[PDB]
Formats: sequence, structure tokens, C-alpha cells
Amino acid sequence: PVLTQPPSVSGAPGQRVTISCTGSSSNIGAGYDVHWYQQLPGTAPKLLIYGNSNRPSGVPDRFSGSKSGTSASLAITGLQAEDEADYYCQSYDSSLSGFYVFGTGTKLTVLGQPKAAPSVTLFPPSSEELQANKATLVCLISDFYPGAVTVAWKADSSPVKAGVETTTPSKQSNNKYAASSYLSLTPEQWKSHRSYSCQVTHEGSTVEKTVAP
Amino acid sequence: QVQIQQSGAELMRPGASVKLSCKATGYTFTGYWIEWVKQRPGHGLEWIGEILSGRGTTNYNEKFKGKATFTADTYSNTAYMQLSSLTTGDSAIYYCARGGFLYGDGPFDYWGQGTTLTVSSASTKGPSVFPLAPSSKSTSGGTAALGCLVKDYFPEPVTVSWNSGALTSGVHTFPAVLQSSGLYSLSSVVTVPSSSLGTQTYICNVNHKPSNTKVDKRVEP
Amino acid sequence: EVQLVESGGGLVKPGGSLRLSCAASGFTFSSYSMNWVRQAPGKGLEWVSSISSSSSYIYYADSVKGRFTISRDNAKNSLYLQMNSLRAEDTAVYYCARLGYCSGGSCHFDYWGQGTLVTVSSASTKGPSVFPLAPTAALGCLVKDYFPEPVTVSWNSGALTSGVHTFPAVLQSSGLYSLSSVVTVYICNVNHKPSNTKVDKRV
Amino acid sequence: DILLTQSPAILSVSPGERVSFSCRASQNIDTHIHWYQQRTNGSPRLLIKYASESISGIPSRFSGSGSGTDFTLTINSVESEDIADYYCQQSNSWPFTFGSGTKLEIKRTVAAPSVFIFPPSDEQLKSGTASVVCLLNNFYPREAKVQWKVDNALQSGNSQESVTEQDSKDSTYSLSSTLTLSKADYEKHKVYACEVTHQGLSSPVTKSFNRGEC
Repeated sequence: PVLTQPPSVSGAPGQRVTISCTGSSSNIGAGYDVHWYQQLPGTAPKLLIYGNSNRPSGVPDRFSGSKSGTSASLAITGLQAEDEADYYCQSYDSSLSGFYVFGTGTKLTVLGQPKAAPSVTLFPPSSEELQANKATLVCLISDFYPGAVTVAWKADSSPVKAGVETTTPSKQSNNKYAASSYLSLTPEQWKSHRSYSCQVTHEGSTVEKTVAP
Repeated sequence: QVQIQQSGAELMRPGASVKLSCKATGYTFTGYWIEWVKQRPGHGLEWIGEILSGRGTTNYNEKFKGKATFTADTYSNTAYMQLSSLTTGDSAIYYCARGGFLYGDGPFDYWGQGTTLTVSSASTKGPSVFPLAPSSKSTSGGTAALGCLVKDYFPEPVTVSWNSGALTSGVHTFPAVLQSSGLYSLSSVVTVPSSSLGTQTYICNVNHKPSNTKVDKRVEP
Repeated sequence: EVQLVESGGGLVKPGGSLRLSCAASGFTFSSYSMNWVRQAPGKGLEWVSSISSSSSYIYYADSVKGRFTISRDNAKNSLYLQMNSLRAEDTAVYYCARLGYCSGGSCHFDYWGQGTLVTVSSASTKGPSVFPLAPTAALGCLVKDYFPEPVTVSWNSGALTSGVHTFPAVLQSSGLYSLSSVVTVYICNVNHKPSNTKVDKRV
Repeated sequence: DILLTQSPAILSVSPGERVSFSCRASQNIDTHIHWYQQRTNGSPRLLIKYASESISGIPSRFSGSGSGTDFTLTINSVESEDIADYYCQQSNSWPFTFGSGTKLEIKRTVAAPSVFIFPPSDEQLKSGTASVVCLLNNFYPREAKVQWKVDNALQSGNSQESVTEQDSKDSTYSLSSTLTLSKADYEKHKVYACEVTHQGLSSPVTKSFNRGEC
């Protein structure tokens, strides 16, 4: 069990964003305190908020925290480029044998660029790969910002949960982001369907590309 | 706010058993160790053991295993301690205190008010008050000394006032002692001007609520 | 200042053992409870184990309860984590985290070490299998099932550089890497030096 | 078990003094020592945790410092509300143990006890037991010896003593020794004297009375 956190949260420099954190009746709902940790790329999690709302020495007053019910929230005002990091909420859970419970995490993006929808380029299994009795679908996802996506594969109209592995978003040279997803299929399963589709999700919109035998 | 309220005083007979309670409010019950400490009158503190609030695991002192039994109810946020086969030696004040969260290695953070347990075979009895008359030779400092001897009463306590509360200055009511017979005895003395033995009238008002007894005793040369 | 330096991680095979050590300094070590928190690559934080100041109180996560053993030596200012029967899902950066002082309601982790990497993968060195992604259009090459990083790819022997995008690699369940390079407008020059394999594919 | 011995069982302070008492462990204990204060008729109160860390809600004058086997709590400037018992507690190994305690009092000028004697009342005599009460009033320090002599014979195992708490106004103590004899044994003798030796006395003082001779 974890605490639910939004995958991505974005805001322009100087503006204000909030990061939600929800739990259950056995952690935040049970009266346990919530704490927040900030983690920069390549660094360890650093204490940001302790005891629901307090601020360790060194953290600016732009960071504040609140908690109510089974929910907690981290509010950040006057957004700065230095705030770009991963933010984790944390509490204690009395369920199971008792354990510290962490939030899934949130990527905070300070918009120094207009938002960009991802360009999806999908490829089929090569002719040489079916001769090796294999079939791999390549979904290349490039040129999106902020760097956070979600991939789903569709065989005809049904979904595909087996044989899907997706990389994490990677920072391009133009500060946009790139990712890729792979679908390992069998040559018979590649032909037993009418079409295959790769659906990426970026904020609200969804870009989709299809490939067919 | 963190409050730790314990059960009231207990007066038990040897051989019986008593269940002491320790209700803890103002915080999340599950996860904190709850400690139990024994203190005999005029002596120091003595650790009995601990119990985990949520999981009920217990750790007992070698001195108290088989005598103390810890239980806890997560639903009522209450810890209990059962003292079996009661001895007169078990007569003490028993404290419960919130320990460390998850780790009983921490300090005892929030203590209860304590629970006074008295174990004795004696039956409750009202005290006999006898005068401590001022001496015929009372020029010992131009000050005389008088009082009352509150003898043979069980259990504690007695309240002693002088002249229905009108006389408070110079009054010394000594802490009670346990005589060999199992009954408590006490003295309440006061020093008054040696020139006022003939004019003034001195009465000690002795009250012993557990026996529903009240006694006024006049002392005079 | 407070300092925690973890060490003892490395590469191990499914079923092997490691022993982590956390070196503390800058604070009274014996007066704090220590914890281990791990972070799988590109994932979140997971609490692993915790040990009290006197070591008499020890907790584990349910997933490592039967294989892991936490310990500490206050005279050496060191914290230890024994892991046996390591699975693939134990691959993570293992952090040393001090339990800070707080009023009540479960305290926070006030200081963290920089971490020590632990990889449980099996899978020996293996040469990449290259397939052509057939088609301004887009065409590329697929680098399938290799071990380990890095794999470098160029187009037309380093001449064609306008429009080439080499996507970072995925690690599959088999512990084998796979990436793809694409170009928008042909020979791709894949190279894997740990395996001394150089392939050239036409699309 | 681990034994914690607190060296000054009783310590006399004055409002403003810099005071300190000790707590010694039988073995190494690292820093697993907590301190508790207990006023009269009150519960123990957490003062210092882990040898030296302070507790929210405690005045800044309290502070601990020890490590290893020696430990010390210091009150840099004693206030009146600091007059209490002080206990150290170890949390290194089971069972948890406390020190024997250190009691703080108030120092004042030495005062001699006003000694009084009380024969048993005739009413108590008619019941079959005689109680002779020797009273020591408003003295300092608390240390005092009371010897019971019946016809120049020292008595043992038949008297109980009781001491009040230190007076909040003049910082003195009071003592009461009650010699208990049967009515038969009481009438067999004549001279009843209690001997009181105290620091404020150049020599012991005796208070005596002859039975039935008012």
C-alpha cells in the first residue's frame, strides 16, 4: 500500500501549484502525521516538510503543508526553476505489521517552455524478425513537455497488458522529453488481429498511432 | 492534548487480584509502547514492564513476571495491568506512561496520575482520638504545644483541622505510619501562646471518610 | 554536519547475498533510530527496515521480513543490512535514513545518505540483435536484447547527423537491454564493445 | 540488571545556585539515559532524553551531559519549583532500571528543635494501651536522633517516627516519635524521657515526666 500522488504537476515560474497526497483510514486517516521529502535528479531525498506543516531550517516559506481527513497537500508559491524535483509524502500505516508508507511521487515541472504534445511514431515487426519467429512493436514517443507520459497498447479495441515494457521519460537536447514503449508479440498473434494501436497519454490529450499486417 | 487517566484507588485483601486501567487519549493509540512503573511509599521508581498498544506484545521485568499481566484494547485506547495473588508488599502507587512510538527505548513521555493500591487484611475502622494535653510547665519559649493522637484507623486517609478551620498557623499534621497491628496512626500538633491556655479553647476536627466517622476532641490542661 | 555514507552494494545474481554498511558522523549515533529505505530505478521510495537506538526493537517490511537482518554497532557508528535470497525486485538504491526527533504522530526521516546501488539481474554479457525499422518519412534500427550498456549507433558512418534520434534503452524482465535509433529524411552502425559486436543494417 | 547509583542522595540548594547530581551505571550504556523529576504528591515528569537532548516544555536551566557510565543533570539556576526528586532511567537493556533518586531541599540557617513530651491520656489508659509522644518542632537540618529512656532503660522496637515535609515558609522540619506500651507495662515504671540530639544543640536535650505526678 502507498499514498496516492499525482504523477506530474506543472506551473509557470512565480505561480502557485499544489501536490495532493491521499491515503486510507489506517494511515493519514488514523491520525498519523504526514511529512514531505524533495528529491533532485541524482540526489537523495531531502527533508522538506516535517510534522504536517513545519519547515526545517533552510526551506523557504514558499513551501507549506496541510492535512485533513485522509488527505494531505503540499503548496508551493513563487515557483522557481530550482524547485524542479520529485516530491514525496510519507506517513505511518498501522495495517499489516505496521510500516512507514510513502507516496508514489510527483514530478514538479516549472514551465520554461510552452507545453508540447508528444509525437508518436510506431513501427511494425520487421520482415526479418518474423523469420526469427519473433514480433516486436516499437512505439517511439518524442517532443513532449513536461516530461511525463502514459502508454497503453490496443489490439483491435481490447487492451494489451502482457508483454509491454515502457522506458522512463528522457530529457532531449531541446529540453523536451522522449520515451519509448515495446510490445513483444508472437508472429501468430501479430496476424491474428486486424490492427494494433499504441496510445500515449500526456496531460489531457492522447496521441494514437496504428499499425496493421 | 495528550491525557493519560488511570483508575482510582484500590483497597484489596491478600490473595485476590485487581485490574488497573490506563486510558490514553489525544493521539493515535496504535504504535506507542505503554510502560508500567511501581513506587512504594518513600521509595524509588521500579519498572514493571511494557506493552505495545496496537500489537499487544509484552516485555516483563524478571521481578514481576507471573504477578503483572499487561493487556490493551485498541478500540477503547486503554491499557490494563492485572496484579495477581495480592501481597501486602504489592501496596504501592502504580504509574502508567506513554513510551516511545514503535521503540520502547525512548523516554517516558506522558505519565498518568498514578493508582494507589493498598493490600491489607485489616477491616476498615474509625480512629480513636486522644488529647495531647499541654504541659503544666508551658513556658518552654512562652509557647505551649498541644494536639490530638489519631490512633488505630484503616484505611488512609484522615483529615485533621483545628477549630473548624479557624486555627491553621503552627499546625503540624504528621504523615501517618502503619503500626504493627495493620492499623494506621497519626498525630496533629500545634504551638500556641502559653498565655492563652486558660482563655482559648482548642478542638481538633478528625474526619475519616472511609469509615463515615467524625470526631471532635477538646484538649485542655 | 550530519553525514551518512552507505556502501557494500553491487551486482549480484538472483539468490545471492550482500551486506550494506552505513557510516554515520556528525551526530550522537547511539541516540537515534536508524532506517533503510530503497528506491527502485525510476520508481518511488519503500521503507525496508528500522532499528532502535539500543537494537532491542527491530522492524521489517513484509516483503523482506524473512530474508533481511538489520543491525548496528554504536561503537563503530555503523548500521548494517544483511540481504539473502535476493530477487530481481530488490534492485534499488538503498538509502540510510536517520529517524529525527519529533513530538508525536510518527516522526520523519530527517537526514539521508547518498545511497548505494544494488542490482540483481543475472544475465551475462550478450551481443545485440539488430533489426531494421522500415519506412519526410521515418526509418531506424532496432537493437534487441543485449547486455550491458552502452550501445552506440550512428548512421552512414557518422556522416548523416541531421534528424537522427537514438532513444534510450529499456530493461526487460529478462534483464536484457533494448533500444532503438530513428532518423527522419540507409545504413545504421550499431556497436557494443563489452561484447565486441559490430553490425551494419540496411533499411 | 544494570544498576544506576545516584551519588548525592540528598542535596541542599538555595534559590539561584548552580546545582548538579550524578547517575552512575554498572556497565557501559552509551547515551541511553533519561531524567525524570517528581515533585511531592506528583507524577514523574520527563526532563532530559538520551543523556543530553532537551524536552519541549522544560525550562532551559535543565541540561544533561554524561556518556558511557557517568551522567549528570544540572540546573544552572535553581528555582523554588525545582525542589523535587530526580530519577535517572536507563533504556539500554531489559529490564529498564531507575536510579535510587536524588532529593533537593532548601538550605537555611541551622535551627534547634523545640522539644515537647506528651504523657498518655487517661482515656487511652482505660482501653489497655499507653502512647507517649515526643515532639520535635521546626528544626534544620532533618537529621535528628530520638532515644527513648524508661527508668533509665533504652527502648528498642516499640517506637515509630514521622517527619513532615519541609515547610514552604521557613524551610524547617518537624518530627514525632510515639512510644507504645501496654497499660500494664506503662504503670510498672515512672520516669519517661525522650533524648534529642541535633546539630543545633551543643548537647542532647532531655524531656521527661513522672507517671501519675502532674
